[PDB]
Amino acid sequence: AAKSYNIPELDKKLADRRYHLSDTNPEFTQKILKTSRTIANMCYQCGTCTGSCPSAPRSSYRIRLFMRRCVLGLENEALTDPDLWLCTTCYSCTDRCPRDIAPTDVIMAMRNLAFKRDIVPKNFLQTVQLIYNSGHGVPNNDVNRAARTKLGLPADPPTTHSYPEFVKGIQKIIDHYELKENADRILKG
Amino acid sequence: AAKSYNIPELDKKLADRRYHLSDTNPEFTQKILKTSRTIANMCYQCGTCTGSCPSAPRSSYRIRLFMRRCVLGLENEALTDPDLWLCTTCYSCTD
Amino acid sequence: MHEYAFFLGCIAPNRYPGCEASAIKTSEKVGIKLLPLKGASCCPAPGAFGSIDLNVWYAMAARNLVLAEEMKKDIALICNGCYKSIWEVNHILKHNDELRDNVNEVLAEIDMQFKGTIDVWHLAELYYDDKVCGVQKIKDSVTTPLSGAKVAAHYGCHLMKPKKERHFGDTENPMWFEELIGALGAEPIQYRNKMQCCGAGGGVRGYDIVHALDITNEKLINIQEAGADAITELCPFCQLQFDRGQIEIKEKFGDVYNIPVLHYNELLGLAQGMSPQDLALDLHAIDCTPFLQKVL
Amino acid sequence: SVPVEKTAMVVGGGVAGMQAALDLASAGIKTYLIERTPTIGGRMSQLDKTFPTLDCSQCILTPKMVDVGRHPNIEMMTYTEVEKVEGYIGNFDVTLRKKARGVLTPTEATAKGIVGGGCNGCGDCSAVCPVIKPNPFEMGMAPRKAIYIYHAQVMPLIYTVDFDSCVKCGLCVEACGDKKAIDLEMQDEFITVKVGTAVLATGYELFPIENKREWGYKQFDNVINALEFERLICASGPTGGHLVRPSDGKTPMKVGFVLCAGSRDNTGIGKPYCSRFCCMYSLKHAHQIMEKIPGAVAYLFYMDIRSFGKMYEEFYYRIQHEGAKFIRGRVANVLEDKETKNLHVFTEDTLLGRPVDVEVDLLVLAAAVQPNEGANELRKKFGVSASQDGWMLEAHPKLNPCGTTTAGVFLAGVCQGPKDIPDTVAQAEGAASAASIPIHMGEVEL
Amino acid sequence: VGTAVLATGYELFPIENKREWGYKQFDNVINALEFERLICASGPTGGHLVRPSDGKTPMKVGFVLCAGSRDNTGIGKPYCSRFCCMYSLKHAHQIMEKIPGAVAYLFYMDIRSFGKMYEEFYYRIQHEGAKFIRGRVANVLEDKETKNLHVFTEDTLLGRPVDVEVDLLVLAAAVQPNEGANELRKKFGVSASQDGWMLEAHPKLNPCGTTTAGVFLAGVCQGPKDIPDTVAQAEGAASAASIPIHMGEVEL
Ligand SMILES: Cc1cc2nc3c(=O)[nH]c(=O)nc-3n(C[C@H](O)[C@H](O)[C@H](O)COP(=O)(O)OP(=O)(O)OC[C@H]3O[C@@H](n4cnc5c(N)ncnc54)[C@H](O)[C@@H]3O)c2cc1C
Ligand code: SF4
Ligand code: SF4
Ligand code: SF4
Ligand code: SF4
Ligand code: SF4
Ligand code: SF4
Ligand code: SF4
Ligand code: SF4
Repeated sequence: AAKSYNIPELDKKLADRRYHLSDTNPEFTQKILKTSRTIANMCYQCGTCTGSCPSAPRSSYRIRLFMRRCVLGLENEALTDPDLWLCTTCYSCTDRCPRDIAPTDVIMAMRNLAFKRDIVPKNFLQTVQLIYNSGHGVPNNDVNRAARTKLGLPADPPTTHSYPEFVKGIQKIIDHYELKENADRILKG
Repeated sequence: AAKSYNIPELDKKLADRRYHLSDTNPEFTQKILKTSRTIANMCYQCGTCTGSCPSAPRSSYRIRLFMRRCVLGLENEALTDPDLWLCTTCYSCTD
Repeated sequence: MHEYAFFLGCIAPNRYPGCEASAIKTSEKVGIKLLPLKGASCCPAPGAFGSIDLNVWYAMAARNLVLAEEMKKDIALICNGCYKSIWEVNHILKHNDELRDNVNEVLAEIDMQFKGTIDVWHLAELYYDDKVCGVQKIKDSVTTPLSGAKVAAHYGCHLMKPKKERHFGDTENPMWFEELIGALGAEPIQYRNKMQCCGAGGGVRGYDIVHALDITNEKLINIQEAGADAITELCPFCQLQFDRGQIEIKEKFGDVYNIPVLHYNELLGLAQGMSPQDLALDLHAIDCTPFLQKVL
Repeated sequence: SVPVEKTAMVVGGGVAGMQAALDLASAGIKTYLIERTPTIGGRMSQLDKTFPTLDCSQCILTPKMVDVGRHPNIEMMTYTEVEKVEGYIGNFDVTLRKKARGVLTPTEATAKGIVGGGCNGCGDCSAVCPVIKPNPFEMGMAPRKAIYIYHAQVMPLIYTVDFDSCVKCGLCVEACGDKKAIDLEMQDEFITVKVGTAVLATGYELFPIENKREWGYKQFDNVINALEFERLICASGPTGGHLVRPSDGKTPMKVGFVLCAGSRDNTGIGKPYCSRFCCMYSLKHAHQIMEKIPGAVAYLFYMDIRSFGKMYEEFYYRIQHEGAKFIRGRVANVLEDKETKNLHVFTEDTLLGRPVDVEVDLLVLAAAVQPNEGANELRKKFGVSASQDGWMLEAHPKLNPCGTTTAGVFLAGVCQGPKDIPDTVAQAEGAASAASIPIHMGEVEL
Repeated sequence: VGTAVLATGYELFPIENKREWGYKQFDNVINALEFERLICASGPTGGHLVRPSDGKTPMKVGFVLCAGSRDNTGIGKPYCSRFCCMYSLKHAHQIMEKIPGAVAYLFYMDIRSFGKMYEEFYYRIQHEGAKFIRGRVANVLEDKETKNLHVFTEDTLLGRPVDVEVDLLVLAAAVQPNEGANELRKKFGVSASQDGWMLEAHPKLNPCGTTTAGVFLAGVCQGPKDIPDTVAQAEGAASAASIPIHMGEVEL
């Protein structure tokens, strides 16, 4: 941690672990507050949120550390953390926090910011593809068409699948947020 | 962390991270006290020791975590930690 | 005689149609009229879609709401995740002015607007409530006693949590869904940490599947130790995770679970004399035959 | 401008009220000490020991209690309530409800006309009563008869009777014959007194922790609160001072302490303030379990250990030295095993940064404190405002912590806000001095 | 006289010891009383907190809590000073209000807001933007060019070492009895306590009295206290002293 050496293995092994005041950008923290709609800066690190988490006992995911990073404005540390997509959004932390914080909403805002930096698991992009094409993240197939026919049901449910005219409208919504273009250009090989 | 699976990659990836009271053996902690000749159980985790350490800024070594492990008697976690030989014994924390 | 638009999201019509059919028919024989929405789409799934962009989530859920709005009816649901999306966005847009304005100016591109005139209910909400069909009316509508079956209830997460955003009471030892199973004549059993997430939420079931299965296997261990003959759900996400996950836990790990899991509406159908055939039990990854032989 | 009656009233016979009454009487003012309960002792009479000196609570309090009873300048009206207050600082016409005691004191028996004294305190009546009710002093954990005393060391030992539970069989009447202390048909009495100043010392109760469902206080049988633990650990409690599990009576080897239970909470269920002494009696309880039960280990799930006062930090040092484990993490939730009703406490140890699941045989919640029931009605009777936290409001937050905006009324003790015993006694003495000023001058101007 | 009341108060512990905080050798390191005088409108400047090194307004102020307190090393004090957490919060609020854009960092180790309306004050201080790093300061260096202060400690929450840059550093030093107080309390036959404060007749049920008759204690000389607690103690001592005077006799 003496200085940069330009030897990547040594730069990784001797990374500076000290928090500096240049490591904080407020802009990150008020984007988080203006997107999550929660009083995130009011956390005083009681640890109830982590003690509630079903993901914490089996991984390195710690929601309290993410709250601390949000308070200290440590972008490039929260966003580029693979344990950001282990939150199931079970809302147990939000249900138990003594400060009326919704840490899972902070997680959602962080995930939004991470998507705006091309950091995103590929399942989300595939779901975007599916919803853009058909309006359904979990679409219908021939075998269930046969099953529904055997149930006395119509082959296609009363959805955008039966009525494709609505699908175009859905597409416009995605097209308004440039979401299709980003999903396409990130799904590239 | 549901239970043992006997798939080593999955046992490493789903290791139980929860401290249990079966994870503590006192025998370790009074061997530590009877060898180090110091009042180790009296730590209340102020973090001055880690803030003093020349090894902490450039590695994962945290002397305060080792003190916590000693207090909680977490052998097999302190002993089998590669950041146990990064201490230069500069005695700044003790100072 | 109360009538509701039936939102009918993705998994129930597209993998477990028996849930759809049982919902319509069972709600019909009790005093409720579930009738289709006009081209409803995926409610923007809160995990798999709300993680990458919240504004598209708002816009799509609002479009789903305003379909029923122009339909002049309020929505009934059978999915906890669909409940999260639809009900939460409906609640938010009725109070936040500027978010509603942004949603409306996005929706203006398809000539269709949000104003917030309807309400959203889970079909379980209606099945309990007293003005709508109560628990006694369901108990009366039961033809086959369906007794002699230890049933474990899984509440899910998006229906009742958080307390500060919901209205269902205590999210830590609820008993109401237990009363719903009890009305059918099946005895509900208690198992440790019964309020635990199934692990499929937030997109985790897609992102790192082994982590999600470990959360499901913990739940399944507890449920077997209780001695359950089946698991009951109010969420097709939880349905999918428990059934297919049992298939993938048998594969990935070496844990054998043959516990059938059913949405509550298949249990209502079985209690009300519906056959396994028109409930499409064969589309479940885990065979329901032991449970059916126990109850019939 | 206006004369002042040479009399004072102290409402609440707790340590604050007792100290205020003793101070006023020693100054020479005739004082009324009004107590809701049949005995004066208060909350300090329920404690076993006291932090940080570990002295026995009853032993220090017994001399002070004996003095109030003997003192000639104090009339100690126990088992009475304030019905109405009218007037101002000059003359306060206060009408009091003497609830139906059911048993006569020797003075009252003499006044009635019978030479037989009333209730020497023999206790023969309680030996024959067939009704068994919970005891509020032990608060639901020990049995008591319809005619009873709170405990042995009650200042007025007159054996009150609960007429709402008494079946009027008349067996205690025969048990007390030739003294005629028991009159089963007596009712409330309305008395009017004129006082110059009034001191309010209503005290506190426990916050209802049936809420906060994540800690199964009324759900799981081995989850108790702080005062239940004090009564269980005292040698005069429901058992012989042997801490036992309520579920099966076995001796616990392992108990957790959940600090800040319902405290510093902004969720609207608990309290947003600190109760100022939860940490210290939690430390005291840890010391007591470690001393009494050999090999038992205390776990304190804490957040900002607060040992701020004189000899408080050294008490913390001693407790840590004796082997108490300190996990810095607010308890997330509590489960129990159905077979053995052990309690799984789930939280994070934020230091060491790891999730934690701790087995305990017993779980003790350090609940927040609240104003007593009916304290708001009395506070309105005297025209006193409340604070933002719900406690009685003082005249000035800095330079007048005892006086109120209304003249002639002064506060003392936890009724003004949570405090330790020494702080409570200091406040009581200050309030007594402030009340004595107008009486000693004998005149105030308004 | 008939009775006596001792109210000798307190002074600041000499934080010139405990060398790792450069109180005397670094110019922009001050104590809490100096900070109060510097930020008061009646102080040496017009209430404008300025750096002693060059007179320029600071933008970054650190507060070292527990400075010389809860210390068992024999240099500081082993007790808590009771009010240093609260006036540190007050100082953080004052700097964040008077100087726009200034950030307060409080290096704390057990925030102690126990009194009435104290937790709400702590909530308000955090809401207004004060940063709380849970770690006792390890040491303090200073840059030779710009006399700014490098504060080295660990954020034990977040578990990482930290080096915070501050323009001003304020030490919340411990409190001790005033000089000459021990001689006075010996002159009245009052014994000291094991912390060095004046001893009480009974630690529980007589906080104002003393073993020697007719002598009563009031204020921080009995032990560190807030102003309201000090006033309550003083009024109690006044009442206890007035009782024998009012009666006119002491019964043997
Ligand atoms: C579990 C626990 C442990 C504690 N341990 C310690 C310890 O070790 N050391 C220590 O110093 N402090 C300790 N405390 C704090 C201590 O209990 C208080 O500081 C003290 O009880 C305050 O005295 P008080 O007279 O103001 O309160 P109280 O004793 O509650 O005084 C109120 C009295 O007035 C009566 N009263 C109330 N309302 C009315 C009314 N309307 N009309 C008539 N009478 C009324 C009540 O019946 C009661 O007798 C502990 C507190 C708790 C909860
Ligand atoms: S529960 Fe709330 S206050 Fe506690 S650490 Fe989590 S977010 Fe912070
Ligand atoms: S919402 Fe996410 S962070 Fe909160 S408890 Fe559930 S999984 Fe953990
Ligand atoms: S060992 Fe380290 S963390 Fe513990 S008290 Fe000493 S300096 Fe603080
Ligand atoms: S002796 Fe030096 S290197 Fe070792 S832990 Fe202490 S400060 Fe760090
Ligand atoms: S039996 Fe009579 S004398 Fe004895 S305690 Fe009861 S009332 Fe008093
Ligand atoms: S009359 Fe009442 S108090 Fe007396 S013995 Fe009968 S029940 Fe008990
Ligand atoms: S006194 Fe201690 S336990 Fe009680 S509320 Fe304050 S910090 Fe929490
Ligand atoms: S009052 Fe606060 S800063 Fe002062 S010694 Fe006590 S804990 Fe430390």
